[PDB]
Amino acid sequence: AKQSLDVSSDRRKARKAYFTAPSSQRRVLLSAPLSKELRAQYGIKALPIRRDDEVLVVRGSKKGQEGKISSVYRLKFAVQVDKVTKEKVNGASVPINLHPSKLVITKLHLDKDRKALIQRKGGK
Amino acid sequence: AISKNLPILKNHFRKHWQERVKVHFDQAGKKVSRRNARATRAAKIAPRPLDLLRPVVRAPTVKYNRKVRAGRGFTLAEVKAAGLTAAYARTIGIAVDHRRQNRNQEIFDANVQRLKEYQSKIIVFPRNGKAPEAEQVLSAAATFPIAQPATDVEARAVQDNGESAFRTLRLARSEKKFRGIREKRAREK
Amino acid sequence: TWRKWNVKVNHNEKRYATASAIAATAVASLVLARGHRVEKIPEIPLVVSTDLESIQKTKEAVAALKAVGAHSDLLKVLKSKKLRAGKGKYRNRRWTQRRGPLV
Amino acid sequence: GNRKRPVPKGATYGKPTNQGVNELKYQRSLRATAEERVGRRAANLRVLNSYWVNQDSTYKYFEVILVDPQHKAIRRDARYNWICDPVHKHREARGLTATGKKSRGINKGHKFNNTKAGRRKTWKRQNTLSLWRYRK
RNA sequence: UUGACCUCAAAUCAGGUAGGAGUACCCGCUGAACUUAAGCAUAUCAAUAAGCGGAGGAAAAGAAACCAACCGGGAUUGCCUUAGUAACGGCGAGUGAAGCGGCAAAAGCUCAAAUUUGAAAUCUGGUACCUUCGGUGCCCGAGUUGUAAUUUGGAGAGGGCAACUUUGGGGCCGUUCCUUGUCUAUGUUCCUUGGAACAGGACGUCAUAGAGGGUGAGAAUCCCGUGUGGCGAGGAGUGCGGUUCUUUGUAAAGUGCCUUCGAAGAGUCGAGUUGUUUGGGAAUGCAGCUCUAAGUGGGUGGUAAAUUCCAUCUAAAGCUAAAUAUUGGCGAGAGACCGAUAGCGAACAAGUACAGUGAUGGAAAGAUGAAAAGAACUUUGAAAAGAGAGUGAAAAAGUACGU
RNA sequence: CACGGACCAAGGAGUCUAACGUCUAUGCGAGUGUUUGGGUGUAAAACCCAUACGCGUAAUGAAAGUGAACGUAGGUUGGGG
RNA sequence: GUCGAAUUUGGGUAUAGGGGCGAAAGACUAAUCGAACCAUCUAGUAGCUGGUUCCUGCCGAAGUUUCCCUCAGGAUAGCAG
RNA sequence: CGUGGAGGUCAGUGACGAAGCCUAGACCGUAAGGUCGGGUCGAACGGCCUCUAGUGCAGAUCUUGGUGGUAGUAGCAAAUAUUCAAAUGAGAACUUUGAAGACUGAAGUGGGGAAAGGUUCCACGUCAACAGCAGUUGGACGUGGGUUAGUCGAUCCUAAGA
RNA sequence: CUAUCUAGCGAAACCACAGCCAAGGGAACGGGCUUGGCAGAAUCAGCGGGGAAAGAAGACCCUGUUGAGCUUGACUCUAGU
RNA sequence: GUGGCCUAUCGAUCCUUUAGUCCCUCGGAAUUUGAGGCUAGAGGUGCCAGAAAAGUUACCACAGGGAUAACUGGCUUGUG
Ligand SMILES: [Cl-]
Ligand SMILES: [Cl-]
Ligand SMILES: [Cl-]
Ligand SMILES: [Cl-]
Ligand SMILES: [Cl-]
Ligand SMILES: [Cl-]
Ligand SMILES: [Cl-]
Ligand SMILES: [Cl-]
Ligand SMILES: [Mg+2]
Ligand SMILES: [Mg+2]
Ligand SMILES: [Mg+2]
Ligand SMILES: [Mg+2]
Ligand SMILES: [Mg+2]
Ligand SMILES: [Mg+2]
Ligand SMILES: [Mg+2]
Ligand SMILES: [Mg+2]
Ligand SMILES: [Mg+2]
Ligand SMILES: [Mg+2]
Ligand SMILES: [Mg+2]
Ligand SMILES: [Mg+2]
Ligand SMILES: [Mg+2]
Ligand SMILES: [Mg+2]
Ligand SMILES: [Mg+2]
Ligand SMILES: [Mg+2]
Ligand SMILES: [Mg+2]
Ligand SMILES: [Mg+2]
Ligand SMILES: [Mg+2]
Ligand SMILES: [Mg+2]
Ligand SMILES: [Mg+2]
Ligand SMILES: [Mg+2]
Ligand SMILES: [Mg+2]
Ligand SMILES: [Mg+2]
Ligand SMILES: [Mg+2]
Ligand SMILES: [Mg+2]
Ligand SMILES: [Mg+2]
Ligand SMILES: [Mg+2]
Ligand SMILES: [Mg+2]
Ligand SMILES: [Mg+2]
Ligand SMILES: [Mg+2]
Ligand SMILES: [Mg+2]
Ligand SMILES: [Mg+2]
Ligand SMILES: [Mg+2]
Ligand SMILES: [Mg+2]
Ligand SMILES: [Mg+2]
Ligand SMILES: [Mg+2]
Ligand SMILES: [Mg+2]
Ligand SMILES: [Mg+2]
Ligand SMILES: [Mg+2]
Ligand SMILES: [Mg+2]
Ligand SMILES: [Mg+2]
Ligand SMILES: [Mg+2]
Ligand SMILES: [Mg+2]
Ligand SMILES: [Mg+2]
Ligand SMILES: [Mg+2]
Ligand SMILES: [Mg+2]
Ligand SMILES: [Mg+2]
Ligand SMILES: [Mg+2]
Ligand SMILES: [Mg+2]
Ligand SMILES: [Mg+2]
Ligand SMILES: [Mg+2]
Ligand SMILES: [Mg+2]
Ligand SMILES: [Mg+2]
Ligand SMILES: [Mg+2]
Ligand SMILES: [Mg+2]
Ligand SMILES: [Mg+2]
Ligand SMILES: [Mg+2]
Ligand SMILES: [Mg+2]
Ligand SMILES: [Mg+2]
Ligand SMILES: [Mg+2]
Ligand SMILES: [Mg+2]
Ligand SMILES: [Mg+2]
Ligand SMILES: [Mg+2]
Ligand SMILES: [Mg+2]
Ligand SMILES: [Mg+2]
Repeated sequence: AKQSLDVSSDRRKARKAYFTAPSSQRRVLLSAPLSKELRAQYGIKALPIRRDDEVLVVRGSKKGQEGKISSVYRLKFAVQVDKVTKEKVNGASVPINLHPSKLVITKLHLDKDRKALIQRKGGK
Repeated sequence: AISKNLPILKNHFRKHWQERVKVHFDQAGKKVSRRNARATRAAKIAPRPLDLLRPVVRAPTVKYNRKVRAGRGFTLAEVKAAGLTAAYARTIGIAVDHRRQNRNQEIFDANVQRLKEYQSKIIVFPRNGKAPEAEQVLSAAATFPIAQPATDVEARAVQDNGESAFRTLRLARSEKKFRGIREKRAREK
Repeated sequence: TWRKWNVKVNHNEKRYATASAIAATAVASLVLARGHRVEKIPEIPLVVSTDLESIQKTKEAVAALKAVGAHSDLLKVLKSKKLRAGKGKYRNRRWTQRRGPLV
Repeated sequence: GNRKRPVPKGATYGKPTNQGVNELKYQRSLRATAEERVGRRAANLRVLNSYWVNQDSTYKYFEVILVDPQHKAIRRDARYNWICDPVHKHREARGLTATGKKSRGINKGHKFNNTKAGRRKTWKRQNTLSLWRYRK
């Protein structure tokens, strides 16, 4: 239960804050959980999604398909996987928007800042 | 407009009264605010007791003169009899009122005793600043309460001199009523 | 806004209602009729050890409650959660559930 | 003199009790009018007090005392830098001077029950309905 | 002639300051009528709306020319009460306070009037330098038609005698407060339905976390958060918890006794009259005009006057936190409130479109689907489109779209 | 041969408040009223509390004022039980 | 009808609501004039006209008395629950 | 009896279809109403004990919105007037060209301006709506182009006046 | 030139429900009620007897303890003088 | 015998005034004026249960009224 006077349980306020969240805040909202292999290796539970991450789909009709993230569409609260698309009747192909909470990260894109984030969260 | 057997009513609502309606929705909120304000004031004033010592005085008017209550402050004479100056008394936690005067020995003696007991029950920290840490008592009124003075013993012997209390009251009224006319007749003779 | 919202109740009559409520907790038929699952509880009122006041963890508190016969009442609360049936859902009253034991 | 009511040709358009034009009196004294006009003339200053000097059949004469709140001899003086507070801007306009408080009826005792704490403030308190959560 | 003084001017002179906006609440001025009285003029509506001037985060009020008649109380403000009472009123309709008592909050004060007269001891500005919300030196100026020290009625001052008691001004480190960042649990394991499991069933885990929101349908355990704690970053205020640098100072303050004194506010109080206002009634306050004081005096003591007493304060000069107010502004938390003809006029490119010369007036209008996957291609027609095909869980969802 | 009504959908009119009369229910009872305020709290809830104040327990006079038992708190007639 | 004049007319300018302007009709003052238009006081008052939203059950009226600037309204007694 | 919302309870119903809507189909109640089947539909909702109100419509020349009969009806008749052929086009009484017949008749239906409007000017493309028939045309729709000053005006002066 | 007929285009007033009479009674002049006469789809151009036809909460008259313009030694006041 | 042989011959509140009682109050305490109360009359409301009140509208307004007049119709038939 809520114990702080600075936080609110109002449904109207929470939904408004979600749909008007700026770009920087939407990055935290678009977090994905790591795989059991990576969870044991790094010791952390979940991370914000990044463009060069390999993912596995664990929900929906695309379950079981892997790939690498091609775009993080923050405006639409979705990500796109390079090899997960849909063919139209005219022959063209369009990417399918997926929510990161329905994905599992299998390989991470590592740079100086990503490593610092893992260490900041208690990882190794 | 006037019908049936009903009392005459006087409800003063012929002005724009709805523009001046005050509902105390914040009764609970103000109680929290006052309690918060008292708590933060106690922490600000060190171990000081959050209130000043007050004297005991007789309430005016014949209706309320049977009781004693708390007055604004001790008189200059009461402070002097306690053995200190008015200026130092103010800085030590004692309220001083310069416009009240002493005419009753019972009230004067009681307030002198209150000042003496107060001085023996407080500790005054030196100006050097070592400041030993003592527990804060939040009230001086509770520490030094006001009690109604004793009046008579529980039981006593009956002493009747044969006079009548009703007769005494009647004669007292008669003397006051005719005092002016009796003096004029005596003076004219 | 100056409609009357709160109601005065005599202090003594208020304590009369409280005392009647306490005495009603000792009647098994009344407790069962109120929807509580106390069918196989040995004795009403149920009195437990004083060391219950020193339990720090939810896990051991639940185990203690189940060990004295309150397991069925706990399961009633969990399985009774429902969505509210009107406009109160978007007025911060979205879910309803039954009442469990009072400790 | 008096304050003639500024209505066209003396017509008031109302009930007879409000039909008077000539024998009406201004509620503020002529001394108050003197301070206010001086205050507008020198708006960079603060009015402190004023006093009577002379009078003829047509005019009354007054001298008004003014203090400059910007001058360093005032701002650095402990006995007078209270006037530099923004709460004291245009004291004469709000009747906060000595003559203003007299016309406002700001005095102690039973003779000033209507105006002791402010006439309009007192009227609001006496004409307010007070309702509590648990109705008395 | 020359040099001052007084008064009055000038300068794109050196440095400053005022205006306008907002106005919920606050301090004043000015000021109605509809209405009620079953008509109506006094009255009532109302010392209200409209109009005008002036402030702040509160304003205003405030340390008694008070209340009282008691064994007296003791600045102001607010709440409970006094009380629909005393009183006012074509004594009709109606109107209507205050002292005491309980409580919230508590805080006190300073000028004028005295010869520093063995020393204007005071201050703006300029300039140079410096530890720059200021300091020091020097030089003009202000000022004796009175700038400092000293004293505000509770007192207090000038002399004489005898005594002890107590310090001031800065650094730095922490604390208090506010503005912020970061870290800190537990399943997406099997079966069925479905386009989608967040549904049902079985078996587990965490819980000081089963508030709330999101994610393809009701998700504590998928994501953000929630609960409990830890670790940082930047400022304000000297409130104070420790340390450290300066002796301020033949400085300052308090207390006993003797003696001599003890300055206290004027066209003001008060009085007559006129108008207005008040519960204030031979007149409550305010204002105009006329008259105009006193110093053992003066004001008040709710019925006018003469005479004699008593009680109580000290006007005509000034400052001051908290308890109180707040349909405005900024930041938050909520509801037995409304659910698109409701709720603000406005859930939308709403004070918008549009109307009026102008002041002003002022709408209508929310919902495809989880995802455009928004219908390739064939065929008829000049075309719009039609008929097939196709997408979708559903075209009995086709941008004239939920039902 | 009086007035409103061409048709349909949605909206559309004895409410709340201050002070009171009668009646009824409830608590306590010569008393009664915790909620101005204080304490406390799982925090606009619940729980606890001092002093006052309101009404009642005395009336009657314009007022100064005075103030309710000769008696099984009376006698007589009718009265349920 | 009148048509060289007390003529007709453009533009500039002045007069503003109990006010203006009028060779005078109570005419004209932005389709508004025996007192313009706009907003507010204002949800102004009405003894007068209209309307006033579900069912069943039981009881069931009055247009009469007295007073009122009372005669289309009230008070009062009666009838009713 | 029925409606919006609130406390409690039925460990109530539901994507294997909740609510709503349609149904000369069935059942219960004197009635207010309640219940069931079928169709349509897609996400919430009900019974009982109590609490609460912005709680029930046929009317108010009621409010807002929508829709009829009238009715393919009244009517689309002032300003003398049109006709033939070709071109263009899916389509021509109305567009373009040619020919013919007419009118305004210089106080004009001609040629320029002051106010006022504001791109209506010009070209190309182009016809859903608008031009009370029509339309290939247009002051319509879409996309672009266009207003050149020492001498013309403003600017300067003063008028009633402000 | 309309009306009239055709192609195209296409409103409004008004509307309780409607539309054959005689007498009767009736709110004292019925389309409906009572008794009789009667009575056969769908229609076009005309027509002004009726629908007490439509257009407006009668401007006349009275009532209201509703107004306004104007007048006067009505009651009560007022600018100016 | 508590006015006229009997049945009519008359008047609230507020205010003023008179008589009576010389009584009660002016609220810090007294004396004397003055004022205010208690009881009983008078000054009057004839619209007589008791507002203080001139006209006009043919420039007109509003709420209503067939409770109510100016046409027909209906009843009546004095009059014709
Ligand atoms: Cl549910
Ligand atoms: Cl008087
Ligand atoms: Cl808004
Ligand atoms: Cl307009
Ligand atoms: Cl008496
Ligand atoms: Cl104007
Ligand atoms: Cl039924
Ligand atoms: Cl024919
Ligand atoms: Mg009680
Ligand atoms: Mg529903
Ligand atoms: Mg300069
Ligand atoms: Mg004010
Ligand atoms: Mg009236
Ligand atoms: Mg009336
Ligand atoms: Mg009138
Ligand atoms: Mg105003
Ligand atoms: Mg400000
Ligand atoms: Mg404050
Ligand atoms: Mg202030
Ligand atoms: Mg003083
Ligand atoms: Mg006081
Ligand atoms: Mg008043
Ligand atoms: Mg005035
Ligand atoms: Mg009087
Ligand atoms: Mg008097
Ligand atoms: Mg002040
Ligand atoms: Mg709306
Ligand atoms: Mg969708
Ligand atoms: Mg479907
Ligand atoms: Mg009618
Ligand atoms: Mg009609
Ligand atoms: Mg409805
Ligand atoms: Mg309704
Ligand atoms: Mg009611
Ligand atoms: Mg002319
Ligand atoms: Mg005329
Ligand atoms: Mg109304
Ligand atoms: Mg109205
Ligand atoms: Mg019957
Ligand atoms: Mg009627
Ligand atoms: Mg269904
Ligand atoms: Mg049907
Ligand atoms: Mg859906
Ligand atoms: Mg309603
Ligand atoms: Mg309807
Ligand atoms: Mg009806
Ligand atoms: Mg209608
Ligand atoms: Mg025609
Ligand atoms: Mg035709
Ligand atoms: Mg025609
Ligand atoms: Mg023609
Ligand atoms: Mg011709
Ligand atoms: Mg010709
Ligand atoms: Mg063109
Ligand atoms: Mg056309
Ligand atoms: Mg066409
Ligand atoms: Mg265009
Ligand atoms: Mg017939
Ligand atoms: Mg007949
Ligand atoms: Mg008919
Ligand atoms: Mg018939
Ligand atoms: Mg028949
Ligand atoms: Mg005809
Ligand atoms: Mg006809
Ligand atoms: Mg009418
Ligand atoms: Mg009319
Ligand atoms: Mg009448
Ligand atoms: Mg009139
Ligand atoms: Mg005789
Ligand atoms: Mg007196
Ligand atoms: Mg009469
Ligand atoms: Mg009269
Ligand atoms: Mg009649
Ligand atoms: Mg005859």
